[PDB]
Amino acid sequence: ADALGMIEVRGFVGMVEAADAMVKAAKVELIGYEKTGGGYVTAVVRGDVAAVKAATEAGQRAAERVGEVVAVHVIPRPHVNVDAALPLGRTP
Amino acid sequence: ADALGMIEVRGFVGMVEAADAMVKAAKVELIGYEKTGGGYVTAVVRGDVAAVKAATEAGQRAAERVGEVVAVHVIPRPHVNVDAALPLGRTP
Amino acid sequence: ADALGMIEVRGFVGMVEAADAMVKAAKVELIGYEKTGGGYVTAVVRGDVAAVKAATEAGQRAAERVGEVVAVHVIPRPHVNVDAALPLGRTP
Amino acid sequence: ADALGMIEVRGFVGMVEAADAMVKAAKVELIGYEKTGGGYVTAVVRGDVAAVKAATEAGQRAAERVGEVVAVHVIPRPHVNVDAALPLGRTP
Amino acid sequence: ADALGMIEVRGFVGMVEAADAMVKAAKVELIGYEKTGGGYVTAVVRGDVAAVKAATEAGQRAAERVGEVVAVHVIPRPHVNVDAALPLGRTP
Amino acid sequence: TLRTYIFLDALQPQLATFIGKTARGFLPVPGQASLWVEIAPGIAINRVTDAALKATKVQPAVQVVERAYGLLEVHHFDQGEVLAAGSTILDKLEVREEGRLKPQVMTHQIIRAVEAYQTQIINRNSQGMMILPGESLFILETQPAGYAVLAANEAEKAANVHLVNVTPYGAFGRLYLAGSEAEIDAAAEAAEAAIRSVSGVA
Amino acid sequence: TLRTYIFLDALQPQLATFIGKTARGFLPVPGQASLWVEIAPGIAINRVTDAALKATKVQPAVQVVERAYGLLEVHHFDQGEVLAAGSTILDKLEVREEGRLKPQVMTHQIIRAVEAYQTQIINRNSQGMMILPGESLFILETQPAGYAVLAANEAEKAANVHLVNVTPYGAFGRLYLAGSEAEIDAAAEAAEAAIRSVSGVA
Amino acid sequence: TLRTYIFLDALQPQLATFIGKTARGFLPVPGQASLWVEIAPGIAINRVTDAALKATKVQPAVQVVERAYGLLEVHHFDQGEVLAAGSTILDKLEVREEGRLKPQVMTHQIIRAVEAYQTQIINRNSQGMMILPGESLFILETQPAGYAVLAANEAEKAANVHLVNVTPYGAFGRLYLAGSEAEIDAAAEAAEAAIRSVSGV
Amino acid sequence: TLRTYIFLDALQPQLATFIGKTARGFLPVPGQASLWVEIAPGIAINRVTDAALKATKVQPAVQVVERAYGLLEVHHFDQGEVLAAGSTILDKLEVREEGRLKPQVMTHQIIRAVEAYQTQIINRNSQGMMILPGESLFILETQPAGYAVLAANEAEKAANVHLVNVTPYGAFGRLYLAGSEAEIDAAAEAAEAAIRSVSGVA
Amino acid sequence: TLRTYIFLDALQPQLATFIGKTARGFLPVPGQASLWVEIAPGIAINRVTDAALKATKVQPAVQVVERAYGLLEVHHFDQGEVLAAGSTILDKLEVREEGRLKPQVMTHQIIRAVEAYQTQIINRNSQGMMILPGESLFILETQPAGYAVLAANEAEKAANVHLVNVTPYGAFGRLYLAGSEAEIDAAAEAAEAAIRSVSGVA
Amino acid sequence: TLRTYIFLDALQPQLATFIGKTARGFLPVPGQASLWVEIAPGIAINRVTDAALKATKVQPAVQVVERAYGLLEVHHFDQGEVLAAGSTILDKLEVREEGRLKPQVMTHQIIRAVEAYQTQIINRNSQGMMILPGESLFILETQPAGYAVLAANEAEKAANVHLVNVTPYGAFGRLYLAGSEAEIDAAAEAAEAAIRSVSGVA
Repeated sequence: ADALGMIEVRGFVGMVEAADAMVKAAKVELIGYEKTGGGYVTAVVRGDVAAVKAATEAGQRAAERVGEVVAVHVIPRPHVNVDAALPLGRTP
Repeated sequence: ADALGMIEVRGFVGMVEAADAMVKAAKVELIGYEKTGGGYVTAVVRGDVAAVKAATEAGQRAAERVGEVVAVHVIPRPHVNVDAALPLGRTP
Repeated sequence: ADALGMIEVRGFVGMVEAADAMVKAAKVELIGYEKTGGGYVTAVVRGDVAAVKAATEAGQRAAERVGEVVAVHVIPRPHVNVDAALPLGRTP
Repeated sequence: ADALGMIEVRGFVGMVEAADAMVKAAKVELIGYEKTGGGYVTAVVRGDVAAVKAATEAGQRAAERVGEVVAVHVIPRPHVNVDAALPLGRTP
Repeated sequence: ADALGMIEVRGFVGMVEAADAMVKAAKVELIGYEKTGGGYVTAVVRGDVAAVKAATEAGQRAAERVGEVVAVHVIPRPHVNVDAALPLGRTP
Repeated sequence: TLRTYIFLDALQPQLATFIGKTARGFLPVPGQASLWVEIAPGIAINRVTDAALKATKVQPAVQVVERAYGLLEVHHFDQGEVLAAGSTILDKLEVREEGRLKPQVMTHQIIRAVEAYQTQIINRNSQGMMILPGESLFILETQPAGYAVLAANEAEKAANVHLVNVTPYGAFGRLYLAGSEAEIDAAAEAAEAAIRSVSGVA
Repeated sequence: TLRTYIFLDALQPQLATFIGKTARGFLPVPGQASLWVEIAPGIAINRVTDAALKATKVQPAVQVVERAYGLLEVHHFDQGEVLAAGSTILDKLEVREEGRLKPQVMTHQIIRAVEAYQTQIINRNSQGMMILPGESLFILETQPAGYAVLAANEAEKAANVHLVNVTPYGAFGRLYLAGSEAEIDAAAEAAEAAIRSVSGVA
Repeated sequence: TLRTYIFLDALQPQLATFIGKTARGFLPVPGQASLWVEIAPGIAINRVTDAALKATKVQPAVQVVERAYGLLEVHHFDQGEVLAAGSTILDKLEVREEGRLKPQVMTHQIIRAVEAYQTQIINRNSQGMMILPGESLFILETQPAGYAVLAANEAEKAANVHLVNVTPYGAFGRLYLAGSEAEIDAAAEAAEAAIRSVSGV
Repeated sequence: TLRTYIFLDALQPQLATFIGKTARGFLPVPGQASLWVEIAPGIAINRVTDAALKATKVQPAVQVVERAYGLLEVHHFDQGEVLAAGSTILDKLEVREEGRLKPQVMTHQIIRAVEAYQTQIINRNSQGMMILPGESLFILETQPAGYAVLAANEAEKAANVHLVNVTPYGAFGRLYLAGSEAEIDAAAEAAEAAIRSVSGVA
Repeated sequence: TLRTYIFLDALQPQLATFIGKTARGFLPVPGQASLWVEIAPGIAINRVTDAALKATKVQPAVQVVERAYGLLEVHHFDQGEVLAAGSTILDKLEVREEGRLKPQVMTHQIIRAVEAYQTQIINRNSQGMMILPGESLFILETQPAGYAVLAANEAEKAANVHLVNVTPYGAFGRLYLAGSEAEIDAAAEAAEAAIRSVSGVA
Repeated sequence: TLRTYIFLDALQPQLATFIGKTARGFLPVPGQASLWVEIAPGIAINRVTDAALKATKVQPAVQVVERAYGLLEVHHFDQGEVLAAGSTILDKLEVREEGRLKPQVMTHQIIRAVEAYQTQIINRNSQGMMILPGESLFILETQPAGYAVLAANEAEKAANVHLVNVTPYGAFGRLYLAGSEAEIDAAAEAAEAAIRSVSGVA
């Protein structure tokens, strides 16, 4: 449906400063956070591609001052099998 | 609305000493802690910005004696979408 | 209304690879195709301006590999006479 | 009757940027577009003589950037046989 | 309770410049002064935590110019036994 | 000659309120994305404004023709529209993102516990929120004058302060801020950290 | 013709700040005792002000002579000095304490959750603190106009509100306030209880 | 207490230009339908404006609170949206269409061949297009003041005139128009007919 | 509806200077004759001005269209041109010489040895020559407002005073004068004796 | 130090009307000759004005004591009188006709079909005639500021345009015109041909 | 950094009256000591003002934060308090008495018998006492702008003149005096001798 934005930080503190700087920078929807174990947490924001591209680049710009930022990526179109299989806030 | 401060110590012992110095140094509220796996826990205090700026600089100093301090950050104004989507104490 | 994205390829194969890469890379809408004769065909996607700017430059890079790309252009706001004269998908 | 303005571009995309820049740079009416085959399309604007002289010289400068301009011409008063026979937008 | 700011200057003149620049640089209350003999006097300001941290750092910078500053310290929250035994102006 | 190109990703409420109070144009509402362009000379900004308006859906508020400089502010809800207007403005000038002047923080100060005798002068010489006596004050000058709105935006976005005045047009960009001590110190840290991360020509 | 005679025991900080922003004269500081005298016609207030300044050591701030009416503010730290100036003002007019007109609350509305479009107009047409979109709004007209500063003083005394605009002169005395729901509710309760406890001539 | 309720189906170009030059708010563009509401007292117009903005998507341009009265303009491209805002305004005041006062025409003059010594004073104290010396002048006062923009709209709509100044608020609603002789005569005919085609009290 | 019609035989220097400072039009110089016509409503003064300018070679200075009323001054060096313009104004209004209202002297005070705290307010609220602390003060309101310039002319003609402020339009015609004791007393005598010598409709 | 000497042969009406709107002095009427002198520093222009007024019968409209420069306009019906005042002004400064700075055209541009969001900004910051959407716009800057009235006079003299705004004083002289496309192109050609036919010292 | 430091040991009445008319902070009365500091940059004067107000009991009147030439006035009854405020100001900047710029008298002229056509311009563009036709005029500029109040104070102290306009802030510091011939010659001698009796670094 909507576009997709992700910051993955080894550490909970850097993910929150990521997840705080994203929802201030644009009109996005912080839907949750995925705990894959081992200290990795992934903030998932969601909205149109104008917002979540200019939000996660402000998420990465703030989370590189407190945490070891693992991976930053924007998916403008998650495919319809992705949103039904992976927990990305749009489970039908 | 309240300010946000965090101590992330690799280890449960260094976090409790972090979460004991913060509630004794200033008037904060230890709302809980977050277990993100891999040996990481994160003490989360939440009061006005004058106290969590002075508590988390004393919770950091007491936690460096016993544990491994990873990430320390203070958020003066966490956004209202952060508090509803992350377990940071003020979920409506 | 919506912004206008256009790929023109001399060849029906390189237009389909252009038109398939555009609708997969951003939330756009392939409204049709314009056969101006002589071998020129033109794929037209039409959505909001941040998507159609990312769709065409991802649809050009797919079309330059398989065919001859004639023209690539993004109009952020087309005039009301353009959508009321040209078959661009928003005829009132 | 009304003055006549034309851009002919080898390519549909270069016509639409011309046909958009003409209806923004003055008060002209884009009556339509003439597909004469072989990849030659032609935008036909038609307003008064002060505007279509200024629209087409701003419509040529936008169509040389992305398209391949064949010919640009302004007719201040086309004859009544021209409008009655050719598809120029003032057919009685 | 109320935070606790203290300047100790070897000399009464260096303390009065300290005790006057502290009550001018924030909203604090000079509760008194403690003569511990030997020439040491100690100005005790007592406000909230954000004020006495900004008072004593402008009381220290004012008293180093006129006297020899022995020690400067700010307590954000003194315990209830500290105020009950020591002469800090808030003894019930 | 480009002097300031800054893109505000979202207008904070007191910044949007001050721009609506002191703007000569179509006022912004909070939550909108904004874009500031300042060039010299101060009459080519009409050509810059016309290019941006014929390209996109954006809507101008602050177009000030100064003594020698020229400022432009366009804004819209869609950040793609605002960045497309920025692409059009930078294409019309035939420069790039980094042709702008690097901002110079000339004098930044925190004037904690302002006495009332100074507050009456400051609030008589300001359009934004009033300053109460006994509160901290954060003054700030930047050259060029366009980055003072970036400083005010990030300073409101980080901590909770009162916006007293921001001066986007002129030879030097002035910014006043008021509030308690810790909040002014956090907003001052935010404003100083936000101005110094702007790449351009020194 | 004595229209308004009210004695403020202590100016609140935002009221003192607004009077210092919009006065023509010597500006007051917070904590000072004040005194508002509004008479008719508008030029006898020069004689009233002269008598007050020959009697006491008080210091005038606001002396506005509008289309028909005249207003006077005097202020000093000492309540005895300000009441002595008030006694001299009442003796020069040779009127009583209750020669003032009764303050008529014409309209008191709490406009809840003000949209952005209305806040832009309210903040553009105000001198005091800015109003932000999403806050409440308390409007209040009084006749005669000199009781609006009394309403502002008491509504700030018993709440935590913004002072957007108060108009102590003219045909009717307007008052704008801003804040949350409960703060504006407490301010409205305090102002309506304070204006109704003022006697006079109906 | 309603004093003026007039709907405009379309703002003419010079009228929209003058309102954007002299407004305090969100400026209008030509083609937008308008709505002028003037009431008594002057501070209930904040509540009327709030009701209109909670109802519809309109933009307010001119909200002037003068010495005793208060004015509201709202505008949007959709006449249905502007009339829905007007219906919400009429429901909030709990009045009808005919609760407005009837516009009295105080003084309408057509001054022929205005000399330079008068034009300098007229357009030193104007806010719109300059009147040149030798051009004619149409003046008008309509009480209540909110019908002056109706007069200006329907006068520009039927002629080729200058809109020198129109005062939509205050005790009286003033209107200045300039141009050639026959065009000012046509604009005067249209404005007087459009004001006298308005009912009320 | 005629309210005021007065023919000044000669403008005194400070009166001509104040009218040239505060006028919107062709300014008057000393020695010229003046003609103050105040009518109701405020917009028929355009027709009055046009009739006077088509008749004579006079030169207009002040044409204020205030909230309800309207004013006109025309001036020329020759007295006959201004008198013929006055005859044309009286023929266009179709009224007599006595259609003007008789001026009502509302309040005349000689405020002696004014304290500094009041003089600062008065000279902040002035455009003429400044009042100094330790001088006298003559205040004067007239109804209708167009006779205040008659009062100012006849008060400057018979004394050595400062014309602090005169207001020829609006609700009432205010007048401020400053000088010594005897000079302000003689100017007060002249103004009170010259305003009362004007007949009309009571 | 002479920066601009220019002699308008006859004031065209829109230029005369804008000067009468924005002049601080005795207004001009159309058909009068005019003389613009700009010097630096801007307080020797009082000496220049006094010399011109003691010599001839001219009458001033615009004398601007600017931030750093100084402007003077004198006008009279007789072109011999206006040129005699010009000869006196040039005798007082001990310079000649060609001691002026030659005007540098810095930014001239014809903006065609100005969109309605920009027209509101242009006419809000203009005193002269308003601009309508769809009309063209002619912007212009010349240094020094004194030649903008020459540009406005010649551009009105050739074509049938509207003078939106002309700024004859400041660091840079700005000119705004508006009309149809052919008429703005004719006025642009005339103003550009008029500014560069001015001999001077670059 | 420091451009102007002058200590006015007693404010003469017309200078005090002009400052009370055109000031920003608390108004002075005559008989008070006064002290003027002008620094560059302009926003750093909010630190100087706070240092002086936290040291002494003095009060501010003028604090203009004009583009790059910010100015400060302080004043009190006690010359000890005013000199202690000045000592605090100079010890904050780590400069002395003679770090200031020595003033450059750029243009000083006496215009004899100013005509009416020039006086209407002079007093349309002035706030102080009006000038009358036939009187003199003392035009004066000093760089920096802060010494214009010294040039006004000494010239009023040593002659019986009028103060027409004094501009202590901006690029150049202007001064307009007016009176009879011998009195303007005495005031010119006093002001020109007082400005060049100031130690500084040119």
